[PDB]
Amino acid sequence: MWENLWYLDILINVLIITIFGLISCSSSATKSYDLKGCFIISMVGGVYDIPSAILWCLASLSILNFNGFFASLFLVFTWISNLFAMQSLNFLGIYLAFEMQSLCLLVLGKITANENQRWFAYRGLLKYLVLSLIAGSIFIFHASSSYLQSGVMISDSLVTYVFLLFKLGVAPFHMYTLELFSVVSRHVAFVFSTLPKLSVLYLISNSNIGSECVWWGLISLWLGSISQYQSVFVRSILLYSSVAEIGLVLLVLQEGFSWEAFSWVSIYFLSLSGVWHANSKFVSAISVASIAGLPPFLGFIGKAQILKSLVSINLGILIFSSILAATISFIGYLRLIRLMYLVSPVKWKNNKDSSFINWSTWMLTVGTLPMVYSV
Amino acid sequence: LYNAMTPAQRYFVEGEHVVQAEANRDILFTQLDSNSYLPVLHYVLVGTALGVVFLVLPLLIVSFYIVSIMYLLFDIEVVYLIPYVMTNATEYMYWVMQTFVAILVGGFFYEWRMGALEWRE
Amino acid sequence: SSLFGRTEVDPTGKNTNRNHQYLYNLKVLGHKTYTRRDPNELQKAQAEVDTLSAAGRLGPLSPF
Amino acid sequence: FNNVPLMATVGLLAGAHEAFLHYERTPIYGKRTYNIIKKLAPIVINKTAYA
Amino acid sequence: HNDAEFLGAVYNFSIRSVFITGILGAVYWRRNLITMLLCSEIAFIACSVNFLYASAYLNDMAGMLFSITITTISACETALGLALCVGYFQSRAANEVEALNLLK
Amino acid sequence: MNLNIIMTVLPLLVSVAFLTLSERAVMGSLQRRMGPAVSGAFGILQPFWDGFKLAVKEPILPANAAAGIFYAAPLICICICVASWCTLLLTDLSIGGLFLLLLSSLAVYGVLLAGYSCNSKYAFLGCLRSVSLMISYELVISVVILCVILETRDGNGFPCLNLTETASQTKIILIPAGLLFYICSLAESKRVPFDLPEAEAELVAGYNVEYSSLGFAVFFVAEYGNTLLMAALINIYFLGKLNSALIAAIFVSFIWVRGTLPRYRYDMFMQIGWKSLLPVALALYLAQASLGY
Amino acid sequence: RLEAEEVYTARSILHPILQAEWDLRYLEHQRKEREDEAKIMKDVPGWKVGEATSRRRWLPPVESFDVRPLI
Amino acid sequence: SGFGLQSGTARCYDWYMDYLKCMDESKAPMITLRKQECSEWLEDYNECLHRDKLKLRKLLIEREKNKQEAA
Amino acid sequence: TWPKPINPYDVPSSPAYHRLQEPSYPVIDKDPDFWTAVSNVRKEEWGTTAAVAAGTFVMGYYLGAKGHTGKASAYFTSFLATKSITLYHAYNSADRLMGFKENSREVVKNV
Amino acid sequence: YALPSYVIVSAAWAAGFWAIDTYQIYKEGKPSWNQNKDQFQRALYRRDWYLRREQETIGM
Amino acid sequence: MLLIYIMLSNIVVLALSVVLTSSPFMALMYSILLYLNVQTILWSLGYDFMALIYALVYVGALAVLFLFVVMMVRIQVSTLSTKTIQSVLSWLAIILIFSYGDVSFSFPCGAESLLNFGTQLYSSCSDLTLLNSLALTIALFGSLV
Amino acid sequence: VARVPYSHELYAMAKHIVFRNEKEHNAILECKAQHDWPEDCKPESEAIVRATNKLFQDIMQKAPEEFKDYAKCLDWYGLKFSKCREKQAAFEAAFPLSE
Ligand SMILES: CCCCCCCCCCCCCCCCCC(=O)OC[C@H](COP(=O)([O-])OCC(O)COP(=O)([O-])OC[C@@H](COC(=O)CCCCCCCCCCCCCCCCC)OC(=O)CCCCCCCCCCCCCCCCC)OC(=O)CCCCCCCCCCCCCCCCC
Ligand SMILES: CCCCCCCCCCCCCCCCCC(=O)O[C@@H](COC(=O)CCCCCCCCCCCCCCC)COP(=O)(O)OCC[N+](C)(C)C
Ligand SMILES: CCCCCCCCCCCCCCCCCC(=O)O[C@@H](COC(=O)CCCCCCCCCCCCCCC)COP(=O)(O)OCC[N+](C)(C)C
Ligand SMILES: CCCCCCCCCCCCCCCCCC(=O)O[C@@H](COC(=O)CCCCCCCCCCCCCCC)COP(=O)(O)OCC[N+](C)(C)C
Ligand SMILES: CCCCCCCCCCCCCCCCCCCC(=O)O[C@H](COC(=O)CCCCCCCCCCCCCC)COP(=O)(O)OCCN
Repeated sequence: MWENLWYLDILINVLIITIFGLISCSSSATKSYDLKGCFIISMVGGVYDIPSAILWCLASLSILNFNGFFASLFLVFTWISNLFAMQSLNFLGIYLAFEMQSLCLLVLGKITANENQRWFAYRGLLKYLVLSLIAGSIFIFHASSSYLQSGVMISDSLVTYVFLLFKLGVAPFHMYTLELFSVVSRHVAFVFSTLPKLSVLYLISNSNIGSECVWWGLISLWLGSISQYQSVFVRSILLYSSVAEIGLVLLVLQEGFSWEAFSWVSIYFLSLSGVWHANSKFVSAISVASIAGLPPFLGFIGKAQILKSLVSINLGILIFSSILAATISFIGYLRLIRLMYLVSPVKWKNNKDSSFINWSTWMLTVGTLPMVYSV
Repeated sequence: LYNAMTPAQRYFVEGEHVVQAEANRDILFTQLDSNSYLPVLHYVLVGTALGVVFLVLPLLIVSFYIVSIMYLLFDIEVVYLIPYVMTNATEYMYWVMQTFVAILVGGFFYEWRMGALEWRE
Repeated sequence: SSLFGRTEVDPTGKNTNRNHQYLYNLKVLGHKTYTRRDPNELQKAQAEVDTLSAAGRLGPLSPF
Repeated sequence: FNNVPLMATVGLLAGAHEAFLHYERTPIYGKRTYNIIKKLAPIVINKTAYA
Repeated sequence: HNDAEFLGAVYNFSIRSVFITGILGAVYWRRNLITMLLCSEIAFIACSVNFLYASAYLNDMAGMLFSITITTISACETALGLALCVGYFQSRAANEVEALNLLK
Repeated sequence: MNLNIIMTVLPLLVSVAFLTLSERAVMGSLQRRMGPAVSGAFGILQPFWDGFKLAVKEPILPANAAAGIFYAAPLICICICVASWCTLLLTDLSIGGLFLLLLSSLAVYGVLLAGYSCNSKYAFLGCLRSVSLMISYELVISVVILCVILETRDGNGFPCLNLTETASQTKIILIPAGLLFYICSLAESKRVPFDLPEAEAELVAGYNVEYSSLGFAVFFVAEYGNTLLMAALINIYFLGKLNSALIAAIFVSFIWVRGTLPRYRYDMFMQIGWKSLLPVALALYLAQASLGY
Repeated sequence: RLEAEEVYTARSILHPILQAEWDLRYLEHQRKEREDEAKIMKDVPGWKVGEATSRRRWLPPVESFDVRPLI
Repeated sequence: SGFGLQSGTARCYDWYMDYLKCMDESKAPMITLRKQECSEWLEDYNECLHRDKLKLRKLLIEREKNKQEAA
Repeated sequence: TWPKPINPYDVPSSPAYHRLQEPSYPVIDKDPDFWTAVSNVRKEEWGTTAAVAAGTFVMGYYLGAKGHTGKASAYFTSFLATKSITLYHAYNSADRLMGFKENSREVVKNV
Repeated sequence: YALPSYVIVSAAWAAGFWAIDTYQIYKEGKPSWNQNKDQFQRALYRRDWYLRREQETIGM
Repeated sequence: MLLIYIMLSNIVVLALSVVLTSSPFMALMYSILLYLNVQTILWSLGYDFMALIYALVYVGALAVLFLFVVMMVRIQVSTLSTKTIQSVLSWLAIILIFSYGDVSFSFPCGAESLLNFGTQLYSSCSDLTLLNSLALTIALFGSLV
Repeated sequence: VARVPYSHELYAMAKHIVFRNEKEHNAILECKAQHDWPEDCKPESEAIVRATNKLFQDIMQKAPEEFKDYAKCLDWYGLKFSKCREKQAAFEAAFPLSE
């Protein structure tokens, strides 16, 4: 009964915070800092390893910028889904955790849209939903055929690999990210383009869910880079950058380089935080540079880990593609830098809510030298 | 009428008497058709025919959406509770059920607190 | 559990890597293993049953 | 003959792409005098053959 | 010669047809959003039936638990999607005609 | 088939007709009137006159409505009532009462389809109100049934919901849950306290009012049949073995409560079912669960 | 609880006898089947009657008398 | 899972557990190698699940019986 | 085959989560209760519990004051953190009693 | 008067209940046809049916 | 055997009817009949409670939700009939292609028991029951706002 | 062909079997637990089948009416022991168990 207590504590904690927030709901404290702190303390009870500690760090940072009890509760639900995804041992754990996370995305997207923004937000949420239903239905149908043929539910199968490919958003399963994340709030797009990835990478690495095929990462790298170069809108540039990078990361993760993907996801989170939560031109420039991979910033270390892993596998086509695609991506990032300081006078809203943004910019600048041992 | 098709299903009984007896049998609950839903479908057909006969005889001569969603989710919660009542529960099965009920009562409390249960809207 | 599980390190070092699924099935469900009876024992026992039946001590194979 | 299946598949994917783009634009609500398949089949066939 | 082999083949054909009709039916014959979600439900039901069939074939409870999971998740997904559809329809501008029919 | 179906359907038809006669006989007695005496002398034949006359009336061709759904609604109700009674009296289904619960959730379709036939903006709200009442008090009925299954075990000790086994023993512990089952049964039959219709239906807001022939006949007959089924369920679950006298007495009780209680507004009854009946039924469930086996 | 324990005891007593008579009936039927199979396969060369499908464990018949479709 | 429908365990749980035990005994440094060593146990589990060999045997017997009957 | 008889009252059941490990150390208690585990918690762990409780009271008050509900937040946060740390300490002590983890002090203190 | 209508309902349902009870007890052969049966009881009834048919075949 | 075959074959006609019909209200009615046919298929595999579950959750509750939405959003979709002979045969061809030559397995019959299902759901498999409850809570909270 | 008495009969003689036939019951249980194959357990199956049939025959002579009456009562009440207490007590008195 003692092993069960560890899991039970999380539920008890979430329920009591939920009912406390409901009972103590008032206009005087719309930003429930106390509940945010209780949720952060609660999520420390699920840290068991280093990946769980990274999941906690990212969830806490995401929770800081959500406003209101409701949004923070749905982030805790996302965290619970992510924690269970890492521990999934068969098809049922994978399906259950990922579909719960999809539900939390649908709610978070819906509750962060203004009345004037409902026409486009609800359309993008509906398109995301229908595509998610296609993915889940094909997954469960194939899983049923596999369970019937083999008699057992084994997470080492092509069915799970293709499903996790959809979840990562590589090859041709990246369009939901483009459609949904363009029409949603900047914070929601940022937290759901980084945090979910860690769980999928952990599942792939731990459950041996790798394929010999390199076509999907090669496709994601080239499509993402070319689409980033041809995209007029800045949201699309940022969205396609993640497609390209996660394609390369997928290629690296299939070959067993788990440590490098777990370090990359953390650096990418810190790099994306300042560009997405744009308030200052300088913070945004340092973020764009880190995503680009410029050497003085922590982004260089993250890209270096992936490139270093690529040279070990000794696949020439991947290295050539990587160099050319990286150059094409660099042109898009230069476009972003040009738009801020070299095109026209820029005036932005004074949204002075830089919770972890200053810390992230500092961590990007300063972190390169401490983490130099990795590369 | 489902019919056994293998010797093992027929309790390794040989002959063709058994096959004929099985095929021409009547639905009896204390024989080979126990817990059978075939009578229910015979009842559905009889009821439909009776209605069709009556129907044809003369011819010759936002709150609602909310209640629907809450109903569906509470109904699934009750569907989960149905297996528990169908077992002789132990102390640990009781506490799992209590956690489930606590989660349901929390969702109910949220509905009450937020004014969904009131039907003024 | 059946669907979820986490891994921790052993400080003592006695416990080692084995299939988690096998260990779980052994602990929760258990493995039933059966042998095959050697022919000589079976032949003697069957002959004994037949001998008793011929003597008439044993009852009928079918009641009616 | 062993290696052409790849080229044929790529040609079929390209032709299906272009045919879909043409089909999507055509309006369901308005009745069309012409047969859509007769318009679309050359696209796919020609692309596959050339590839 | 074997009824069960014939019945198994018939079941496999039927279930596969129902799955493809659900997944590709509403998109093929362009329909409203409400029909797309109904066909998605049909597909999920087909998969859950396949799991129940497998559980009966292998005398195992895993399919029955996956199937209850499908029932729960599918209903939650439908409820959320229908809420989104209503919200989308209430915000439609006068010019927009078939707002629900995206595939037009 | 079996000869039993005849022995079930025919008594249901006779009984429903006299249920209709009883409704007015009791209401007259309460209001110092007398049972109808111009139809005949004994008064036994009074319902047959109404049914036979309703047959004679000239059919009206359907207007601005789909023909299929219009025909379907009577067939659906006449099917549910038959299946219910024949699964209540002629089956051994281990979870038979759960099947009855499923058959009671399908009664919502007939009302909804009738509302759809009107295709009126007001009628859309009126049907939504009726279905809201049925689903809201069906949830409470489901929780009450859960309470019924904790106390119902068979001789072999296997938990189940066989109507014969629940009927075999009478448990006074369940009586607190029988009161809720009785209030919900009143709600599901749209009796006076929960009779939102009548006030809304004075004007043609929408309801089965549209039919005026064999279609209207089956609906009213089904209404009484469902009320009698609820009375049978109250007898079988909370009052022991099936007794014809008890079923009739419970129906009479329904009529009495109807007469003595005013109707409720839409918000009031729904607020009763969600914030009053449901917490009570959940407390009774948790209490029975905690008592143990 | 006491009636249930009585019924369980009785059933646990009857189960060995019912399984023993089922096993014996199975054995006579399988013998008859193998006799017919050998008769049919006399012409075919390189055919061994009574070959073991499973090397070690006994394979029970998938279909059983107890489980009959509800409909 | 591994649990049975009525009670006990699945119809072919023991065969799978046999194969898992064989893999546990093996000392091969990779899972692929161990599966190669324990392939015969997997063939037994697959055989119990689908009875493919018994179906083939029955098909051959039926076909030969038909040939004899026609002659 | 024949269906095995099932006793409804005694149907085999197990908890969801199982620790797959043989006890390295002696088993003081095979199945410790909550109170037994709580009674075996070390003094240092109780000190950690009290330090956490005080720190979370101060942090709760600080965060609550921005929303005009300092006292309520302080008490809730204290209770929540104390409860979680206490459950963690009890889980560790139960594992020590079961012999999974080092129990030198535990065996000596309660023979 | 409520009593005559009530009596007719009571008597009609009593007659129906008696008719179904007797009919079933005549065909099924026992008053316990409706009682709940578990897997073991269902298998026992099935075995009894097949054994009776075997006995009939053996006798003739 | 005929009844099982008829139900299995019918499920295809009831699925084709949903997509072909142009009325959203009528499509739900065909889906309801499909759900009932699925309940009857489940009865042939030996499941009673599971088949009850499908009808309760889908027919009893989900269909009501679909009708509520359809009434609120009512649109004029009787524009034109586009069911040309060419389109239907192409659809039936796509269906036949996808649903052909897959691995088939002998039809099984398996008696189910609630005692075992309840025991497993609330003991060995308690992790699933609570995550499902959390999913329902997530849906409740998100749908109501 | 191995056959044993009908359900009602087996229930009526169930208490007697464990007192009188202990040897065969234990043997069959042990062999069945040890060996899966039905041929391996054929002697013990034959033994317990013959023993049960012999018990049925000696009960049929010693207490013909009492057994028949109990078996009919059990069959009438759907194999429920509780409802037949009087007949069971009479049959047990007429034919004592454990010799
Ligand atoms: C103080 C001592 C700390 C020193 C060491 C820490 C270990 C002891 C933990 C002590 C706690 C200190 C926390 C520090 C580390 C956190 C780890 C941890 O805690 O668990 C690990 C530890 C055992 O796991 P393990 O040591 O990792 O080894 C397991 C295996 O080896 C398998 O695990 P593995 O993954 O480590 O395997 C080895 C791995 C090798 O892995 C490594 O080498 C790891 C490298 C370390 C990087 C550190 C950064 C990680 C970010 C997380 C930050 C920590 C957040 C703290 C969260 C917990 C807070 C307590 O090899 C791999 O290839 C796997 C890939 C690993 C990921 C790749 C690493 C890259 C990370 C990203 C870096 C990228 C840079 C980004 C920015 C950098 C800028 C400078 O677990 C525990 O001891 C128990 C957990 C208890 C935690 C909370 C419970 C206490 C409170 C209970 C109730 C709570 C409610 C009340 C609240 C009370 C307050 C209000
Ligand atoms: C070895 C470390 C390197 C590896 C990196 C990963 C490890 C992380 C180590 C350091 C983490 C530091 C994280 C920095 C977060 C920055 C602090 C912060 O975000 O404060 C917010 C907090 O905002 C909130 O929402 C407060 C809610 C909760 C407050 C804190 C919760 C505390 C819970 C307990 C945490 C203790 C951990 C528990 C046990 C580990 C205040 O900002 P705002 O007021 O919203 O806007 C600022 C406006 N302007 C700057 C422009 C003036
Ligand atoms: C130095 C050791 C002892 C310090 C005394 C504190 C002991 C009290 C017990 C703990 C209570 C909480 C500790 C206070 C820290 C934060 C409290 C706070 O938020 O300060 C102000 C407002 O927020 C701030 O000003 C920020 C202050 C940040 C902390 C500055 C204090 C630094 C030391 C205090 C805590 C040190 C350790 C506490 C004991 C370990 C609160 O505003 P009100 O809710 O309106 O209460 C004021 C009461 N009244 C107006 C009615 C007279
Ligand atoms: C993130 C997780 C999501 C999924 C989590 C799945 C894992 C959690 C599953 C468990 C849910 C809770 C079930 C109880 C958990 C631990 C078991 C337990 O403590 O019950 C005790 C029962 O032991 C007790 O101590 C009885 C008193 C329990 C009092 C309360 C403790 C459990 C509280 C559960 C919280 C639910 C209450 C309401 C929720 C707010 C152990 O059972 P037994 O040992 O079989 O019974 C005792 C018999 N004997 C000791 C003699 C062998
Ligand atoms: C208190 C003891 C302490 C122990 C705790 C136990 C708690 C009680 C549990 C016992 C279970 C039995 C409960 C009986 C059902 C009554 C439900 C609760 C009573 C109640 O809340 O009153 C009204 C509900 O009754 C209604 O008004 C429903 C409508 C009634 C119309 C039909 C009535 C039929 C006749 C009554 C049934 C008799 C059966 C046979 C004739 C709500 O109304 P409210 O608004 O005032 O409450 C809201 C005030 N915030």
